[PDB]
Amino acid sequence: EMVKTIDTKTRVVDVTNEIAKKKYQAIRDFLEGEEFKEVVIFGVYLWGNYTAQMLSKYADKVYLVDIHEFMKGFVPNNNSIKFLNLNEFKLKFIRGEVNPDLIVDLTGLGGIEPEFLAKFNPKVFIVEDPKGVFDVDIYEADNTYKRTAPFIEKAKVGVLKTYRKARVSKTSGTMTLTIDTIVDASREITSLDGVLYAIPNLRYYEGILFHENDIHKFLSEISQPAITISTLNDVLDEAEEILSNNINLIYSFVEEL
Amino acid sequence: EMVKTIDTKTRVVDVTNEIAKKKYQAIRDFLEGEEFKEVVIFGVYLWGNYTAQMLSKYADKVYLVDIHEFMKGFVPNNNSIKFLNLNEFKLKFIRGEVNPDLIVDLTGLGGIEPEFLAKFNPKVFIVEDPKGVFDVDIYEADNTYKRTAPFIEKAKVGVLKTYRKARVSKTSGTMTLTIDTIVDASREITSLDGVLYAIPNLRYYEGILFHENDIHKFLSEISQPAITISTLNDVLDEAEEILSNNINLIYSFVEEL
Ligand SMILES: C[S@@+](CC[C@H](N)C(=O)[O-])C[C@H]1O[C@@H](n2cnc3c(N)ncnc32)[C@H](O)[C@@H]1O
Ligand SMILES: C[S@@+](CC[C@H](N)C(=O)[O-])C[C@H]1O[C@@H](n2cnc3c(N)ncnc32)[C@H](O)[C@@H]1O
Repeated sequence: EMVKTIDTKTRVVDVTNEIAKKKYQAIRDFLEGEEFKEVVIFGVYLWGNYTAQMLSKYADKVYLVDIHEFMKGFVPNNNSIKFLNLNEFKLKFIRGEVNPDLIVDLTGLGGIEPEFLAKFNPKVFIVEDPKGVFDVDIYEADNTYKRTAPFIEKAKVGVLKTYRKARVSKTSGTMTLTIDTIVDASREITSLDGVLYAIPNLRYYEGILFHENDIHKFLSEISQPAITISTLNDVLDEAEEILSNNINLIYSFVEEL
Repeated sequence: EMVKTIDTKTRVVDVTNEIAKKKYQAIRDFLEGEEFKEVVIFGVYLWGNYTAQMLSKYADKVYLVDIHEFMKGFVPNNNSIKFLNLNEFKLKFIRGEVNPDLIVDLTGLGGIEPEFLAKFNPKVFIVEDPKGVFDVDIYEADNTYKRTAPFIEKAKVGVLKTYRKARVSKTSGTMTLTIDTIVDASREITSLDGVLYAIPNLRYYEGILFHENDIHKFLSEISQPAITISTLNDVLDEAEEILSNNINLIYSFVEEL
């Protein structure tokens, strides 16, 4: 065998997990261990469940809310965490059964409405900025700072921003950042001695999830090795190093307003 | 909704076809319309069949030879081309039933042996140089000019070289160039206004072929749209233009020895 085949040990989901950890780490630095009575998180995809699981140790009650009911499949069936679809959450709110002191909005572009958010009175409000590199259309579609507006000078307000250092990503979306990370890594790996080519093992996940509601297929596909390499040399370690370096190019922080 | 999903009309196979056409055009310019009694082409993947069908108009007999029998699946039922595995071809040689005046070697790295080639006496010999940008391991593994050595100054000898302008590719392989073209295109498409991300729809085709022998799955996978785009705006025309521009970076020519 002169030509070999090497799959990275790092999977697509490992990349998404690492990015999710950086994002929550930014939140943890922002909150500084403050405890809450009731947390509401909007948006399960893609790192809403992780956020809920982590904040649950600092909160008596945690609600994870999504406009799509099928997203419940991503929420395991026991913990301080309660999943609700948006309509269920609105109903309980009207009944005065929820009154969160921490609200986290992860819905991004075309997500939750400022009008709805304005009905609440949290101690702390965090919204994830979906924007990435400068882009006229994306900037126009974004209304992040209209979501923060009702809480300014009334609550502790933070805007979560995630970017790639000296690299281009169009959004701060976990999967988008994952895609760009893996694609970039495949290009750098290609340059390694003896490598013939490197394939980024990505699929169109939002068609699978939001148009077929097939979570298990989604989970199966992201469990694939991030990159498959055709090479004359064992470059596995070097490939893992490139993936790790690209992951660490990702920088997440919370801007306080 | 706000976010759209757009597939390119160009499929993966369309890219490979374009590259195959550029490669053959270089061969056709080299051959200058010379006609032959018997053509032997080594290596069907990925553009051996196309070469065979085109040369069939200029030859009384065309043999397409591969070390792998399952490669026969790439040779359609509606042509004059004759497939032989290497052992069958060798057997015909021993019986004195083959004596090609044109030999085309497309096997690339670790391919056909110079010793075996030296057994023949063609009028014209063409070898595809598998190399791309300089790579110490690939350069060492290549023995293109030891394959030409027995035919120098006795026959018309050409070395087919295929490269990417202002880009790095490690080999001249049709699929390799296809992979690099589509990945590069997806990155450039990503930069367009309103585009959120772009996925290159590539698979690990050599696992499907050499280790599942599933040509139908391969053909099915390459018939997929080259790139899937998540975007706020309809950028289909611009995406096809970018894909076309990247394809046109590929340049093929035959160096006469
Ligand atoms: C586009 S994803 C955002 C991804 C996330 N910001 C990240 O970086 O990984 C939006 C998620 O929030 C949910 N969502 C969208 N609109 C919502 C709304 N109005 N209220 C609650 N959830 C919503 C969607 O179902 C989807 O799961
Ligand atoms: C790596 S591919 C070459 C791809 C081609 N040069 C291109 O650019 O598309 C090699 C092909 O030649 C065949 N092959 C490899 N060794 C061979 C040999 N010794 N004799 C005949 N065919 C061979 C393989 O089955 C495979 O189909």
